[PDB]
Amino acid sequence: SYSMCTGKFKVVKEIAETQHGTIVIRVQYEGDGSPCKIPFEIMDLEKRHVLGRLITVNPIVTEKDSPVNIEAEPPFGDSYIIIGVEPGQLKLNWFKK
Amino acid sequence: EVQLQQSGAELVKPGASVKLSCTASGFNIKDTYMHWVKQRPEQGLEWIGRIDPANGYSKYDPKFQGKATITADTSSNAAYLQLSSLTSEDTAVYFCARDYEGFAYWGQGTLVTVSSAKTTPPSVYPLAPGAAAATSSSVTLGCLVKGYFPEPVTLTWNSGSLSSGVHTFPAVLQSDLYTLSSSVTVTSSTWPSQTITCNVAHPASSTKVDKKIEPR
Amino acid sequence: DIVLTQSPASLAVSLGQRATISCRASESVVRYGNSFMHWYQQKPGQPPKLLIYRASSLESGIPTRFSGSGSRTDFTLTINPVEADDVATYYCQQTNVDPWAFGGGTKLEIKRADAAPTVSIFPPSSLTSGGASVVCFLNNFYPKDINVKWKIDRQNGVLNSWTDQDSTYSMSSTLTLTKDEYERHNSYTCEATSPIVKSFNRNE
Repeated sequence: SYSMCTGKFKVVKEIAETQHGTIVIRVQYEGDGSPCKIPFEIMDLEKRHVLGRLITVNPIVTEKDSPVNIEAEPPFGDSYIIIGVEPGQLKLNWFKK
Repeated sequence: EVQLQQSGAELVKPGASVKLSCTASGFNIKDTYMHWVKQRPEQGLEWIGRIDPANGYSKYDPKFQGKATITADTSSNAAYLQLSSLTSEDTAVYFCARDYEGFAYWGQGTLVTVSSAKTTPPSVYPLAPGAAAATSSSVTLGCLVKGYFPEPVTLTWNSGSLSSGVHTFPAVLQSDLYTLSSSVTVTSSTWPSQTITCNVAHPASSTKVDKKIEPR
Repeated sequence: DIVLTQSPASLAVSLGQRATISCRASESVVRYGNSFMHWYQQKPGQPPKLLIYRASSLESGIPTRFSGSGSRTDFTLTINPVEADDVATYYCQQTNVDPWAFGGGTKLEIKRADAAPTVSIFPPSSLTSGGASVVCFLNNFYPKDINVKWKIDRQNGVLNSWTDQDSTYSMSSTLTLTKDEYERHNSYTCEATSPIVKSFNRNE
């Protein structure tokens, strides 16, 4: 529940484009603490540090046996995604519409 | 934990279909993508296709679109592989993997031979050493397997339990019934009293064989 | 189409220095801003093993010098402490545009101290059918090749197999005679390269 994850992160599938208006990134976690919280932290092209909305149930990684699903209300324009601590950190460039 | 288990190793007559299959250990099949990579003699792997237990959608490499057809079942945690109307050399070890970013867990390749002659079980004879006690570090012995058709034979030693610093030797084909040799250099203080064995498996004929490497 | 160019065709490394391999796609593999170039390490009789997933990240639990280096469509794998463990063909695969196919591969060969060959000679089993089982797998040597003779007491009765690089190489020669050409004699020898010999008299 508490401190965020320390391991690496890895997307296992499609980053669907739900027509309601969201990206639904599915990931699997290879790391130290297995019942952590997921370090999701979307940002803009510069890093004034935030740009995007988190739509999932406020999720956590409780397995390595189970791929953590994620939903996020991105902005209809160029933008960077992010998942995981500094080393081996997912840095998706969802900068599309 | 986690890992995939493809089924058997069959021999099929040209112009017939095979139904391979992959199975789960500790993860649901809908979890991620699952494939089928093909690999022949020395012609390294060839990605055939991916499928999605979730959607149920599968895309192949065009030049494979006519043979294969990937499938899955959630009831059973398996993804299959129908490969039909096969040809004489449509022969290979057809593997199945897991990820999207680099494949992590692959299954025990399943070799498929397209042939007209039928499967013949091997003739595994144990092979005990002569006056060869002197070994700087390890006492060595073995057991021969001769005359089988589909070349897959998984050789095991004691079901595998010790410095199974074995050496398995490649097949050979003198006429049309293959031949293979074993090798197991157990410890020196380890032979005549504790029992030894030579487990042989011929997947294409559903034949496992366990042998007596008795002291002489 | 999409095409890969793994280029060392087959190299022989030391047992302590930088193994360098490369793979050069034709079209681009930069997907989510991240290039999707992965590597594999398949050994004899086993399935491939994933080294690097995205061009540079190192796997779940794989020894440290194994790392990625690469662009939108041009890469390279590396292993500095090349050790007696890394004997395999290495692969290269794409996962961006559907032909998620792999390259050709590269067969790493690691060099070793030069081989003092073990020699195991085995007589037919305690034959009631067929003929002679005369086995002599010669175990654990470095130079890939040595050749043997089978001093009978032949040609039409010898088979020799290969043993890949890890348990050093080994060999496996055999002599399959009838049970009346086998008895019509007394002593067999396994001749190796000065001459080393493993004898045995049918009697004993």
